[PDB]
Amino acid sequence: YIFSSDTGQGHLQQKSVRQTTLPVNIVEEVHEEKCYPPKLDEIKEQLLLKRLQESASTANRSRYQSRKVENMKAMIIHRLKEGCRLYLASDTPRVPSYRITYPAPIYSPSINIKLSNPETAVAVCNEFLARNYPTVASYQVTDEYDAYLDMVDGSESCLDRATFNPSKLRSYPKQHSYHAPTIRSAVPSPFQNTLQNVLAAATKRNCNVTQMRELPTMDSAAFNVECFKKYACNQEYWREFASSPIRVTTENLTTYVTKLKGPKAAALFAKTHNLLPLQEVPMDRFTMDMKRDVKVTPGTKHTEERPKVQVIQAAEPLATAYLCGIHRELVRRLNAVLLPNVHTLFDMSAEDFDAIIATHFKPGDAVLETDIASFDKSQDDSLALTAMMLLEDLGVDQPILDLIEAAFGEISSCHLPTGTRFKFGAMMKSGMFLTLFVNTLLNITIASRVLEERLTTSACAAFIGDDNIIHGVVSDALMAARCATWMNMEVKIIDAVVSVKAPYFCGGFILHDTVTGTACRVADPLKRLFKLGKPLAAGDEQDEDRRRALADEVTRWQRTGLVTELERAVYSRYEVQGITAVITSMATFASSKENFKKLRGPVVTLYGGPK
Amino acid sequence: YPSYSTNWADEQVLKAKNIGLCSTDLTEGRRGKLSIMRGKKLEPCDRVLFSVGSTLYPESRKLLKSWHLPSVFHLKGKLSFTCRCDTVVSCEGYVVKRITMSPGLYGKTTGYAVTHHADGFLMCKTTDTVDGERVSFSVCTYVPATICDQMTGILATEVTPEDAQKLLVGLNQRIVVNGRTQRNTNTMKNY
Amino acid sequence: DPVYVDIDADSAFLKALQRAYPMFEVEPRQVTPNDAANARAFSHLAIKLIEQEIDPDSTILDIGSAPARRMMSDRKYHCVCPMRSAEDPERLANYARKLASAAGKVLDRNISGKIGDLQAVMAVPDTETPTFCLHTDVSCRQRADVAIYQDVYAVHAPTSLYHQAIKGVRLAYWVGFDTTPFMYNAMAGAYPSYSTNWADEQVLKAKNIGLCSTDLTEGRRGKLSIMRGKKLEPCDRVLFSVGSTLYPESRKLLKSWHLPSVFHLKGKLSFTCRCDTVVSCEGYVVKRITMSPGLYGKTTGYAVTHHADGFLMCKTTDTVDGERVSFSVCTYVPATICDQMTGILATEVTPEDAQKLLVGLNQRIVVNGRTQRNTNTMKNYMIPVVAQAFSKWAKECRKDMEDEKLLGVRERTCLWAFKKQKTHTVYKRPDTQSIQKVQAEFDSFVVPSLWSSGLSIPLRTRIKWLLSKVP
Amino acid sequence: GIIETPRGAIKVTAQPTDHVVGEYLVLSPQTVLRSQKLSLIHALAEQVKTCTHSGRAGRYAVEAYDGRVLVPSGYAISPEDFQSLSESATMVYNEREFVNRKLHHIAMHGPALNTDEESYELVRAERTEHEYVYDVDQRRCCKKEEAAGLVLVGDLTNPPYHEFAYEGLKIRPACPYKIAVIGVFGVPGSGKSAIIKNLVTRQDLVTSGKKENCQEITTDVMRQRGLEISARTVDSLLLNGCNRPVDVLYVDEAFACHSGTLLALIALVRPRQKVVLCGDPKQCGFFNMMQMKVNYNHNICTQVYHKSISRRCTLPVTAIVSSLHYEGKMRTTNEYNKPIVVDTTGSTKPDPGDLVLTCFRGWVKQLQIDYRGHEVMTAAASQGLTRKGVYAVRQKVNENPLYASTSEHVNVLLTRTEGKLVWKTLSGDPWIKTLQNPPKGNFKATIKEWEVEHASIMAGICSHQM
Ligand SMILES: Nc1nc2c(ncn2[C@@H]2O[C@H](COP(=O)(O)OP(=O)(O)OP(=O)(O)O)[C@@H](O)[C@H]2O)c(=O)[nH]1
Ligand SMILES: Nc1ncnc2c1ncn2[C@@H]1O[C@H](COP(=O)(O)OP(=O)(O)OP(=O)(O)O)[C@@H](O)[C@H]1O
Ligand SMILES: [Zn+2]
Repeated sequence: YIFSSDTGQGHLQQKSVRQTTLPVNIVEEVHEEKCYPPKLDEIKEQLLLKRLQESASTANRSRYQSRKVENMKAMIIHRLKEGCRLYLASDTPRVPSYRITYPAPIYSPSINIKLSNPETAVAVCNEFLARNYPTVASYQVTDEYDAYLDMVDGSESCLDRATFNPSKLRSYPKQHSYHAPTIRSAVPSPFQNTLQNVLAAATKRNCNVTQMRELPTMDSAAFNVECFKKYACNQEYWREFASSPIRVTTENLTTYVTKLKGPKAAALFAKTHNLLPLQEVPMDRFTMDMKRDVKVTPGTKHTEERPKVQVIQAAEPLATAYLCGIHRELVRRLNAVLLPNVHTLFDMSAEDFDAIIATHFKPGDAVLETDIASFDKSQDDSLALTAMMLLEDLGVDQPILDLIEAAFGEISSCHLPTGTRFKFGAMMKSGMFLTLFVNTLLNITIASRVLEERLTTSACAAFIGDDNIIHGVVSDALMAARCATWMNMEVKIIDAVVSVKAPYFCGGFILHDTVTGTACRVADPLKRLFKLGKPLAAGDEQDEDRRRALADEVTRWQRTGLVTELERAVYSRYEVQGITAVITSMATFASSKENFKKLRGPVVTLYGGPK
Repeated sequence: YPSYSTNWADEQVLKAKNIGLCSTDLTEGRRGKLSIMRGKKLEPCDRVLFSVGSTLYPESRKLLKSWHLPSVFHLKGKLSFTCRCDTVVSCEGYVVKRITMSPGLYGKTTGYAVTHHADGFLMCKTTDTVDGERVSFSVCTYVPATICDQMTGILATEVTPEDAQKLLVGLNQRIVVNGRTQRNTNTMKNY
Repeated sequence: DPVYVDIDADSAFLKALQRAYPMFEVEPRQVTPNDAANARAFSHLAIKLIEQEIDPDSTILDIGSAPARRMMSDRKYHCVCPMRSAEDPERLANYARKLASAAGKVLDRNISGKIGDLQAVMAVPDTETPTFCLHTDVSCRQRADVAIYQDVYAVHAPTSLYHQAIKGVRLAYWVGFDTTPFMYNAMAGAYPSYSTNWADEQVLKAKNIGLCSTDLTEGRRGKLSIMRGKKLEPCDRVLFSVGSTLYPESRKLLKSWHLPSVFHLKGKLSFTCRCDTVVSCEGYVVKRITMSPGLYGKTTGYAVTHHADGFLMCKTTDTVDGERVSFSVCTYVPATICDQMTGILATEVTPEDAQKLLVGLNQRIVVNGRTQRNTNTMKNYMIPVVAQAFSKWAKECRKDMEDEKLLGVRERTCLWAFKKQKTHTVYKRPDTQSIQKVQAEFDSFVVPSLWSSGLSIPLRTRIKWLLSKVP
Repeated sequence: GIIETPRGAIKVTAQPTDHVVGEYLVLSPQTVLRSQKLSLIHALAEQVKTCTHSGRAGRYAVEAYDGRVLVPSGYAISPEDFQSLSESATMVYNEREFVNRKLHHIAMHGPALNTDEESYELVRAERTEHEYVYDVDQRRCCKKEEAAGLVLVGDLTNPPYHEFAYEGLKIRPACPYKIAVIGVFGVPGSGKSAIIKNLVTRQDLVTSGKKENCQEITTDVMRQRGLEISARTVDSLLLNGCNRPVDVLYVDEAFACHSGTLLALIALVRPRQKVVLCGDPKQCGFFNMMQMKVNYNHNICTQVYHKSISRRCTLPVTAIVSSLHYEGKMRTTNEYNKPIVVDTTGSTKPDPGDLVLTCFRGWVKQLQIDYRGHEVMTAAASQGLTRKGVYAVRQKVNENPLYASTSEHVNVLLTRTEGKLVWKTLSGDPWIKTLQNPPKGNFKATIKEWEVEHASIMAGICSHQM
């Protein structure tokens, strides 16, 4: 997710495109990446398969999958191209674009410090938890009978416009096997797929009705786009972009499918026999998915109240494959119209982010961080109109806009195992292929309107998802009065000062180095610490990608000139002392395969076995 | 004429199966049928049947073709006249013709007639069964201009008849671009 | 001061009209759904421009004109009206009827003079009248100083101009189509902006051209004819079709109006002439000719045409009456399309790829609130032939880049002969000129003949009865 | 242009020849913000902003909406009066084109299908039985000028009340009138009505309140005592021109109206004697059509008497109202007890006192769909009369910002006079605070205590100075 996940896969790429070998900033030109067209070959597969049988040590098998997957990719292109005959177009001359590059970052040396006995590391971590979090360290006294306790008490829900069968509401637990954790953090296990959990998750009541597409709604949207184009964008690209539309093209589909992996291509291939046309695919029908992981934050709140259940609304598989070739062009056009001091995390890597903010943040500087998650976007219909107006200005072809618009109105969801039907009104968060883009556009628009001209005169601004940071801005009564037109809790704002109250961004800390004198971003150690106290399901063999992720994260923590700063940042955020010992404990855990085995224990089986 | 709900057909193909004006009946089909005289010829005759709405009108080809006058022609007899013919109004099959006549005989004639097409005009060969026997003849119809314009890009290669049919249905069904007010309206008759 | 034309308010031709006439202001006003509205709007504006630059109180000669058009004008006109056409009687009868109905209701238009002029001519056909006559261009004996031609393709330009200059004419004008396609010896062509198609006599039974007609057939492997043929070359007979009206023309008379820049007229009297083009808009041109007495300067015998839009001429294959043959077709291309095609003609492109890209560049969907409309830049029926021309042009230019020759020498060797390459496409880019070789010295103009009264007694009685009322 | 500030007080000269109505200057909101001299009304400039765009074309096509700020000019006035005067004039100017655009928007595009816009139809320009009708060519309201095209009709098209106020600014006074502005406080209808009813003067005119309030006093004075007092109304008095100045002015229930409107109203008639402004300021005011917040509603008064006796209309339940809305000086005399009433599910049927009189404007439209068979009419904007009966409808018990605690919507719980009170509110509510522990102050002193203020209130209108 964004920077890096627990398995070190992340959402960002790993190729630098914003690096230069000169001590000054240089403007360059954006180019295109050529893609190899797949080709079909059956005679090679037949002979290789027979040659696979006679001798295959290690690389002989790999040639078979590469040949087999390559055949599947060619077949998908041939079938997919025929469906969208009424929307296919050709290549028109492109509009050139330019971008700015920055010099490479400088880092301080790192020294490794670790203990020897792995059991002592567990004792230190347990001592740290008890001293700082007394209630959390005394919760576990028996096994994990959460499923049984949830069945004993009844079902409480707050639904709206839903139907279900009462005869299928039964929640007797099934077999559950896991490994007993060693760290005394009480991280819950993922929930079981039952009808009771589905109703508990859908306990949200956002029933609000306003003017759908009337005159007052249009007036608010018209003002919003005016502020965005006046305080956050330059005027050198609008007229050129309107002349050249964006349409579905063979190159878009060929490039997209080639980027998929093995298993993903096979899954898509299985749904190409009865291929519906593009105009036949419904755009307002979704399916319900439950398989998720619970989210826990440092503190003592999960030992008193049960956490919520996460859900996913999945769209049609063919809908996200026909039109997913226009995401790259939309990103390029958006980056071209933004001001040089306004940045977006799309199409960057970890190193590029460090080089941009290398010489901007210094001690004693005020930074404003604001999130917009706590806001009901379903109350006002103008939030959807504003996004469409921005999309139309960017140069989206007219019939394609109708297909996109159909997914932002009335939608329905269904649960296949139980046949449960749900209906929702205007919704912004979903599982479609424009979710981050629309959220980023709305985040910039909200900030631009509230801050007015204070956004233009700034040193560095970064926007991604629902989080943002703006340099050199404080909190005054003018923004409170402007934002209090409807209510007061639209957004949450926090004031931060470098080297005194470290700013928080995307689950990390922004710190200023001492030896070199440059800014850098590091991860959150407490978030990792609670995560090692999560039970591991039996039969899982993913205990090697996590060790490498921990090893990389530990090295970044032990850089010289950042030990003292990290201590103060954690204390000013969570009011906790003594994290250097925890970091040392993490170092010895991620040193060998056998040292990582001390975080687990004997296997415990519940609700299973007729003995 | 799809715009005015008019269908016309020849006398010899009144027992067809898949044309505008025809009728037939169910049969199982047998082996061999002995006829009375030689056939082996299927050419248009002089008798044509028209159907406007629910009304029937018999017509003859010779009189119909006599009204397609050229630009300039001469009438010679006891007296002589010079004539001209022009087309004033044309709308999807109806025309209004204006003819002026003057006394005298002087000028020159070439013997040509010119028709200007605002919509598409089509004629092709089709295969059908007449009274249980397979034959082939020709059928003509009109096409709206908008459909013809949007099919230019598809006709650059070889297209399968089933593939072309699906595209035409998609185009006709999509021109409506509405349905809150005008439900489902088509610019082309589906038959 | 506003000038009103019979054009639809949403037509795309309005923008082209304004740039051609920047000294006026044009406002559309449609009253009739004529099939050739664009061809008449240009003619209306051309007459207005000419009258603005002509000195007043000077008589004007109008050759082969309908007299009902110059009735409300405040100038002085002398109409030459022979009766050698099949639509003359209608024009004369309409002129008489409108003249009678206008008597007594218009104060100052010389209506009374026109009535008296018409009656005098009908009594004596051979008489000469300031406002009417029944002679020809070489038979009229009325002196003037300005002559105007309008859509005339039935006279010999050098012979007709000489007879006008004898009477003392020092200025002339011509309005009509463009002669350049006929100077390239083409077989068929089209003017898409005015809905005009023209073709040759021998290709009237083609299948995929603008003006043709054919029928279905099964195809037989044998048929004999008494004409061997084996040669398909252009003839002198050409058919024109403007809107829904047919016009037969001849190649010899059409090419005679492609006058050079400077030429001399030599006879009993001598004159020196020039020729200029003042207005050009997508096929229509306006020409101005000045005449002076004497013999000055030198002649070069060259004609120059300036292209503002693309001009194409390619070779196509089609079936004429069931037999496959090949000929040449010419057309015009808008300038905006040509500029955007520069990128892809640097490589080799198949005709299919060119056709698809042209369609995408042409069609756009426009939404106005809730209404939807489809917009096109050029006519769609000319795309397939145009796509073929670009494919051939891109291939011929590449071959010149490998077979590079030495500088300043001609390759001529086993035998002392030089090979001639094949050419299949001629493409003229915008802002490019073309030059042709023509004749500049004219000597013989003697065409004696006898004048015959082209009128009938039944027509004379009808006109006299119609012009019989107390006003 | 320039703005001069003679020794604290602010006066504006109207030298620019731009668009001016009457004696009011028109200028863009951006101009006001970029001037330190006009910092006193910068709050209104922000509010009138967020309503200025330059149109849009395409799928979502709109028209340019421009707003302006109105300020008085030419007269030397106090800085405080400058704030309130600008708010009243500016709001009227912004209100007129808001309706005008709505009618123009319907003409060009298609009316919405699942709405109420079908009441507006397109009508031939000849058949125009409508006395005033809205045209599209010039986007105004006109009587008969041969509107080309096809003319629109509608509900508000019949009376163009929005158009009837644009010309009112021409004769709108700017200079406030100096006079002893005294007022009577407390729940109305005890002595303040009787001041203009039983002891009103000869030359006073009953123009105050709603049209019903204007007529009731006229019928009350004539039937009880007489004195031939006529009846005009606030809307007619403010819009139409004035006549012979009133000797002494007895306007009642003027605290519902905006302060700036009152300032021009007093100066437009120039009263000879004193001016009293009755009607209580503890009620719902003139609200706002466009919801725009009002910040410059200052108060003018000379006296302090409040009529603490609290009539004979309250009850032990509203002892909290005597501690929630009032600080506690509103001790009552009433002997009305009637333990808490929620009308259960099958309580008293439609009867006198059970009259359906809602107090929630956002719920008025929803009243007619659920409760239609019991009673009709609304008294939310007509409160304070001797109706002696109220009943406000309810739909939900969650997220109700329209009526909440200190809001004036709930405050109509105590019935507008002495009378009968009911509410159908659901039997069983999440909270029970307002019906469990009312304050235990002095419930009732004496009936003799009532007959004191009726003389002393008049003593502050007559014997204090005259
Ligand atoms: N090739 C050719 N074109 C002509 C000729 N005469 C007219 N045209 C063109 O045809 C166009 C339309 O003809 P009209 O304007 O309708 O002719 P008209 O004077 O109104 O009378 P009619 O010829 O009877 O229709 C004109 O604008 C001319 O450009 C001709 O003799 N030969
Ligand atoms: N030698 C001439 N001098 C003056 N006017 C002429 C002459 N010849 C023809 N005209 C006039 O010009 C017009 C053209 O006459 P023309 O004989 O060409 O008719 P046509 O048979 O239809 O051939 P076309 O279509 O080429 O004009 C007629 O109206 C005629 O009166
Ligand atoms: Zn003459």
